[PDB]
Amino acid sequence: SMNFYSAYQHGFVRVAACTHHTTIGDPAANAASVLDMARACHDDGAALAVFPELTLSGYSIEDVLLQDSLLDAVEDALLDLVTESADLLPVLVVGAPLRHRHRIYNTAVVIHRGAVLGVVPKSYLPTYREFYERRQMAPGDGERGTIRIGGADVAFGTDLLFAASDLPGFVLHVEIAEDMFVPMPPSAEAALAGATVLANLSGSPITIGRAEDRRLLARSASARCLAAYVYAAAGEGESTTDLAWDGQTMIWENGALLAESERFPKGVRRSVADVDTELLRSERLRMGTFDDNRRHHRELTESFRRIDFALDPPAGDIGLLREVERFPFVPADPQRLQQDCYEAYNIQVSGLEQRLRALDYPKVVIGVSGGLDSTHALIVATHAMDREGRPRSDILAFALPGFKNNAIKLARALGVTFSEIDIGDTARLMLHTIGHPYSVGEKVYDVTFENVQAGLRTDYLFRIANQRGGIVLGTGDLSELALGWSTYGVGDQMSHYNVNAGVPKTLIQHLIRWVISAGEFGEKVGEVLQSVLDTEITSEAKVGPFALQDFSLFQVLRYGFRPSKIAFLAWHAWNDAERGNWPPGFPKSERPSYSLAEIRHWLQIFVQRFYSFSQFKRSALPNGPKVSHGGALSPRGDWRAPSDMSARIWLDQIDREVPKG
Amino acid sequence: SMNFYSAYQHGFVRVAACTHHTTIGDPAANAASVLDMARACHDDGAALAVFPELTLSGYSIEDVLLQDSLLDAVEDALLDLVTESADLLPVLVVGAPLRHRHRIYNTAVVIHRGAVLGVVPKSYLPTYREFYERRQMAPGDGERGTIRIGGADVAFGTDLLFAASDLPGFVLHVEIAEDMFVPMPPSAEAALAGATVLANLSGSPITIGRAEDRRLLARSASARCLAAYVYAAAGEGESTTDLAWDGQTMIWENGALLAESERFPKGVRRSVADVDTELLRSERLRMGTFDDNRRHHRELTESFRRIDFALDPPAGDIGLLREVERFPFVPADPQRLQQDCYEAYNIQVSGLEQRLRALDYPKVVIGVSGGLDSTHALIVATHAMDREGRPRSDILAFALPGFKNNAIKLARALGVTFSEIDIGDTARLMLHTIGHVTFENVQAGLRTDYLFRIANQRGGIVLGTGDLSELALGWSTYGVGDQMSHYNVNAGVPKTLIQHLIRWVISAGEFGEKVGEVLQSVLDTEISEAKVGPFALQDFSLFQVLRYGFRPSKIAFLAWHAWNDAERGNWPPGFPKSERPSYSLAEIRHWLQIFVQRFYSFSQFKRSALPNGPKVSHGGALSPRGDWRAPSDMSARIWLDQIDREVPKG
Amino acid sequence: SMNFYSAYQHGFVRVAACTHHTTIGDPAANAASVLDMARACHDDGAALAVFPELTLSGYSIEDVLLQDSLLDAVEDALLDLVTESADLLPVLVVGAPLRHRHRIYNTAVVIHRGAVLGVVPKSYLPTYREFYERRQMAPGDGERGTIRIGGADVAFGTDLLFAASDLPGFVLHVEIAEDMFVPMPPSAEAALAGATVLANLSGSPITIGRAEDRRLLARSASARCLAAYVYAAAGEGESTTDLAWDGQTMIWENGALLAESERFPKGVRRSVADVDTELLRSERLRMGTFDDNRRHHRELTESFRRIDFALDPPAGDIGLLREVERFPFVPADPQRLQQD
Ligand SMILES: Nc1ncnc2c1ncn2[C@@H]1O[C@H](COP(=O)(O)OP(=O)(O)OC[C@H]2O[C@@H]([n+]3cccc(C(=O)O)c3)[C@H](O)[C@@H]2O)[C@@H](O)[C@H]1O
Ligand SMILES: Nc1ncnc2c1ncn2[C@@H]1O[C@H](COP(=O)(O)OP(=O)(O)OC[C@H]2O[C@@H]([n+]3cccc(C(=O)O)c3)[C@H](O)[C@@H]2O)[C@@H](O)[C@H]1O
Ligand SMILES: Nc1ncnc2c1ncn2[C@@H]1O[C@H](COP(=O)(O)CP(=O)(O)OP(=O)(O)O)[C@@H](O)[C@H]1O
Ligand SMILES: Nc1ncnc2c1ncn2[C@@H]1O[C@H](COP(=O)(O)CP(=O)(O)OP(=O)(O)O)[C@@H](O)[C@H]1O
Repeated sequence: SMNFYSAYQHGFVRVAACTHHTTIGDPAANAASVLDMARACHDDGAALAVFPELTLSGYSIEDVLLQDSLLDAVEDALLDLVTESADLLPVLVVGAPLRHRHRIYNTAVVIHRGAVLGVVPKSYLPTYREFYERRQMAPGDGERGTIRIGGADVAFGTDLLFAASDLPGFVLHVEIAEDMFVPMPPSAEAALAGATVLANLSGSPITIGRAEDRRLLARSASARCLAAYVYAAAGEGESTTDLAWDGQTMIWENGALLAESERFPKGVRRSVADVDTELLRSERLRMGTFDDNRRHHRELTESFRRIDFALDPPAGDIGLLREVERFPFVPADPQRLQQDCYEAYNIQVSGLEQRLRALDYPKVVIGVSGGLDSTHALIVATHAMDREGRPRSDILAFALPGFKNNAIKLARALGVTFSEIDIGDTARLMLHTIGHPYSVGEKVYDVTFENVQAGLRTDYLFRIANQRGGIVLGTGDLSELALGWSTYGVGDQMSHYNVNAGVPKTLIQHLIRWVISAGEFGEKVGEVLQSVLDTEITSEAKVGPFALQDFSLFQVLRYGFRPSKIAFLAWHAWNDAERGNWPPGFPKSERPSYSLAEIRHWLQIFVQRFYSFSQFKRSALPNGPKVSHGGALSPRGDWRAPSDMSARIWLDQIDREVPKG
Repeated sequence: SMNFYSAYQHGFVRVAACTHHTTIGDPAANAASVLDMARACHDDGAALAVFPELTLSGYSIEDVLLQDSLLDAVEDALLDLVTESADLLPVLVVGAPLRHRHRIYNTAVVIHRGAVLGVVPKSYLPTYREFYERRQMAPGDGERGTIRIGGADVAFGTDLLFAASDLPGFVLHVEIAEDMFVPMPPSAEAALAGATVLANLSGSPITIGRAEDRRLLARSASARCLAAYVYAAAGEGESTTDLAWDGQTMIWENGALLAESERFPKGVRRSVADVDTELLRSERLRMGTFDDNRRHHRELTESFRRIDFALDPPAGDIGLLREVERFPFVPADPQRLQQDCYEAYNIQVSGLEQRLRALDYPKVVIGVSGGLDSTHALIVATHAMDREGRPRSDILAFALPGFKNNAIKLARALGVTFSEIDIGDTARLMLHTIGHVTFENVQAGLRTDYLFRIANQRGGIVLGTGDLSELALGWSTYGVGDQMSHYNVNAGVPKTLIQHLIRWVISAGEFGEKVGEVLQSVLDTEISEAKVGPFALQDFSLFQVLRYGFRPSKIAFLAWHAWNDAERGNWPPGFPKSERPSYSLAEIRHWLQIFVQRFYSFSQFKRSALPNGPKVSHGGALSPRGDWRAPSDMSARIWLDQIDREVPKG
Repeated sequence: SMNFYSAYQHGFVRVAACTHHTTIGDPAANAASVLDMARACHDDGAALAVFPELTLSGYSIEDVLLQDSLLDAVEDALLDLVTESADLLPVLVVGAPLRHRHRIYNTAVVIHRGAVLGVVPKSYLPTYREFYERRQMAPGDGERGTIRIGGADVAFGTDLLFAASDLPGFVLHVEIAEDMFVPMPPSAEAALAGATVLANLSGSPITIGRAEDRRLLARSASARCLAAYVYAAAGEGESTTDLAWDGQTMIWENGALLAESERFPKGVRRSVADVDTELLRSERLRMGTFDDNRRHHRELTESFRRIDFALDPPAGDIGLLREVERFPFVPADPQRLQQD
């Protein structure tokens, strides 16, 4: 049914910030540069194209703004653009000095498919330092009503919203340069009122440090207002009588930079990006204090006039102009990954420090198997003990062989108290007592077989902890919590405190890597740790590759995206190993590509297990700290959900919407 | 420091609804009856005394209301009352027809220590059926400003609140009769504005079914408005030209009847009760939607004028005019207890029914020891399975001897699948392997270990059996132990109620005579508290904390008044007189120290990782996903210190 | 005439963001950690000392916030602080859950020289993801009037300004955590109204990426509002039942970071910096569109209640807690100089 490969059908909207070639005092020329750029935008299937402040006249022409011949030329040019726009897909937002009542206003003219939808005047006009705007032009704040343009009356003022009737995630608001720099910018009221994509036309003569100012204010705006912020500044061609221009364009989404263009270009430049309207939708649905703010400023926010237009965007495959990282929990950029690891580790450590202080420094009891999770937790434990001036011998590490050598090597190198307890006999006794086929020689490696052993490990650890005055450290990770890959209750799901509960599996390996690199525990410890990595990396058979499951988990836990949307995203991230970026630590022989067919398959498994099967294991969860901004799975925190629900609707959405391959 | 035995110092406020002797047309007489009744109220240490509609004139005198000599006499009487009040403790709320601007209003005059604090006019004046009030008197809704009374200007209107400066829990609002009968009564606005005690002066000629109307409206008002509602109607002495009068008085608190007086009495009557202002405070602190409602009507609610007075109540022991039941979770009244039991049981059962349906009808695995909790759970399980048309043999009951016979008897009688597994050897093996209290724990844990493994093996879920009182006190073996399970039908039922639920199941007689006999034996046989105190006291403290969050000294005061004397108050059914203990302050204090330490500090972590199961009691349950969100790593120092400082040692 | 070497006489005001040692559920303890830190601030000649969200109770105690004994203890502790403050120089801004009308509000109590100047309730209470604030506490937005505290009626609400009568460059406004995260934060109205130093008490359980969020919003706030922004988050001692805490403190001025403290410290930490009130004064005098914005929201901005206090700061040499670069046109940092 749905065209699976169409960005528009998954709730993206393609936006462009353009910097044209200014020809000061020559509107026909500026209009020509605009028309050519708008045609490119059309070709790219964009829905929106934002130009620089006072586009049609040039921002820097000062008193030439007041010349009748200039103002008349601007009108002529604007009407031709409007006429050409009948054949263009995107809504064009073009700057122009325009006559209304007594004066000329610094306006942005919102143009679409042959009509002017609205005209929006700058609200705050800088008249200080290099800025003289109040000399030529009038403030817009507080103007309402209509304005006459090519024999039509069209909405005029600071209170406008342009809403796409066939694309509700897309609601446009426009402001101009200085507007975003004052304590209470028009766009903040607009977002509370329903605007999701905020436009800014800017002239912005460039100086040292100013591009940082622009980024600080556009970025913070996108974040605080849970919105896209689309920004375009003037460039080559503006007068250099007292100023220079850099042509900067940028597109922001909720704090993140989607795109930006070359500063000081030779020639016109565009930023083109696919904004995820569902991402904005999801952020807002969850952050009730955003709506609370709206209600507080109800009078302000209900006064907006909503102007409708029908975008009717391209239905087909037009790619996805957006960076989709393979590991939502593991940034590919090394500066950022280093930071994330630093914070994850310190979260884990100090979380445990406080549990320890509160229990007047119990011993720490932990099962160590030489695998990734328990290795990392033993490290966390040791650091906590160190920072609290506790002897490392109060950490009681246990190997619990059933029916590798890294575990004792690590424990000996850290200098914790090591000990082995073979649970085989306890296991045989229990298997025979409940009458299981293995006790009678049959090779039935059941779920009860695997479970009796798993259970007996936790049983032992808990009893030792009662006996020796300790608490049992859990080692289960978030990806395990997500998928119900735990032995519930009497088993590895259960513990006194779980330092790993909020760390997804894809991040664990990078936390260990990080501890080695800090080099804090010395060379001997680093070598064992390194061996753990090398050994353990090279279950996954039943629940899928954790890379794919960690990807779906982030989408669901943070945004609640529907399955078809998660598949579209994962595919764009994973299907081609040569595209996008890998974090550090992925030798090229461990850089897999997944097909739609696979991504689909693992996702069916994921929704069934996450939404339905596994919640009961999460429901009775031991304490432990949240780590990732994506969320954690504590039924006391980020995820409150029924333990007895079917996942039918998610599975059915996959049947209907995701192609088989 | 605190006088522990003083109701006032524990945040009670003593209120009185009075019905005097009406002498129609004779204000001096009415004032005399009022002054005598006000003096009783004073002697009783009351803070408030509410009289009937139009007290000083008589409500029923019709056009006699418009006679100058009558209105003049009313004023003379009112002024003497005010003068006498200089020596009286309670705020007096006295009815009177009063001249203002063009007309007479139907007013209540709020009088205190020599001064008139305010004058409040009836808002809605019935003029239909037996009622002709708009013929003589003016509506007060919308009137503001002041009124001149004995040469002083005093607040006048529907927007008044009288707040005790030295007793913030006590904020009075007054309305009159009909006022509480309209879709949007003045008292509802007042409560949103801060009023905690709502007064109603009423004339209210009596007819068949009218007392029920008054109860329905006063009671629902007190509940919706999280308030005391204090009500007084006219009695003997009003004219019987076309009507009769019953003199009813009543005092309500958040839906509950605190007190009421004899209908159709010969002579004057009072209702006197201690309202718990902390209770109201607690209810409102918790129900945010109450404040939300206030904010939505902000204009309405901020317009109130708050008038201050200093009550300066008695500091000493004046007893407690309030019924404090011994078992907050177990009503002493048999009708009500039967109802609670019926509800609790059906909650447990249908909670488990849904788990089973969702898991496509797994077997139910349960450890049965022949004690109260597991017995009851097995019963619940059987019913659930019955209602879902599941064979009882899918219930796998297990005796798990360590290092009684009721258990197998019960299981055989119900016809579930019974089985014994001796865990002693598995225990010995484990104790030896770790090189061995932890003794009691190894066994407790191995039971749960086995149950879980059997459930994996035989396709079942393990039923928990831990009760709420065990959850409250941390009397569980955590994680690998009896705290852990796949679904816990008992988690929300406190121990004091368990025995009554069983008693109930016998009395319904639903499972037959043979089963009833075993169940009965479980009761007789089984009826820990060694280390954590009598569950009766701990269930008392639990309800106080979990519902109202009362401070320890306040919990001790309440528990003492309920428990210290076995002959006072009422016992629920099923307490033979040899099992009817009295506790001293010293004991109640002792167990409470244990309680706060264990509840606030030690035990939360066990509650934090709690299996699913249904909330049962209005008092609350202890799910960290529901009624109780709290830190697992907190000290209880401040509660223990509050006991040191405020509760006497004996 | 002027003491040339006195930071105060050249229009600086010394501010502190403090992270104390939380003892959940123990107000006397929290008060003790506060008093000790406030005394340090006094010794340092600070005019202002901002503590973490819900200081006196601990931010993370959830339903324990609703327990009578806890609320009573908070009151007792608050009054002792107020009494001790008679001998302290700086205005103290201390967090506390406080009873008013029907509920408890998440408040910051502005305390100075023996008196409470005002009580300020959080406006927006997060009830999503890890946040459950609306379960225990009431929203402050729109509350006005007074509140009774130790037998005095003091201003209550979101519309307060505390102005130093002898130091006009210093006009304080207080908000709380989430307040600065919404599209139209209380502090932006406050700055238009005349606030120059914006305080934020925060609990802010820490996660990956959150310190960046805090910096983005505090920094942009300081810049757009031409103001100092003084920020303090909870640290060691808050419950780690589901969350960790990092104790971050920071002081911002018009986009620039004046000071910040160690993240995840062992022990209490302070950020102490000299804010240049003349710098803020000058920025505002020149940027007329700031005042234009105020005029546009005239109704909003004139409704603020201005509460006066006399700081009477130290007249002598107390150094200058501020980085003053030798070459205003040539940044000393190489990354930044390369960019310039
Ligand atoms: N909704 C619900 N509410 C309450 N109880 C529910 C339930 N659904 C199933 N149950 C019950 O819970 C039990 C099923 O859960 P459980 O027995 O824990 O486990 P289950 O999912 O049946 O099997 C556990 C599997 O997880 C894997 N595992 C185990 C241990 C460690 C790791 C690791 O690498 O970290 C992986 C291992 O392959 C094993 O086969 C059954 O007794 C079932 O009747
Ligand atoms: N705040 C905290 N956060 C995380 N972990 C904490 C902790 N405090 C203790 N711990 C740890 O938890 C363990 C202590 O808890 P737990 O293992 O439950 O043991 P605990 O409560 O000390 O022992 C249970 C008591 O209850 C009795 N019991 C046992 C079995 C059934 C029943 C019954 O009638 O229902 C009664 C038994 O005789 C024993 O005296 C220790 O290992 C301790 O170090
Ligand atoms: N042989 C063994 N010795 C000690 N502890 C063991 C153990 N096998 C399992 N455990 C405990 O049970 C937990 C889960 O066991 P497994 O499912 O086998 C994961 P793993 O493959 O051991 O590596 P991991 O530590 O990266 O999870 C471990 O983290 C460990 O604490
Ligand atoms: N000997 C035994 N055989 C089978 N199950 C047992 C058992 N002892 C304890 N259990 C199970 O473990 C739970 C907790 O143990 P206890 O509280 O010590 C039992 P109790 O108080 O004797 O009976 P009760 O649980 O019915 O009140 C019981 O509810 C029961 O389900």
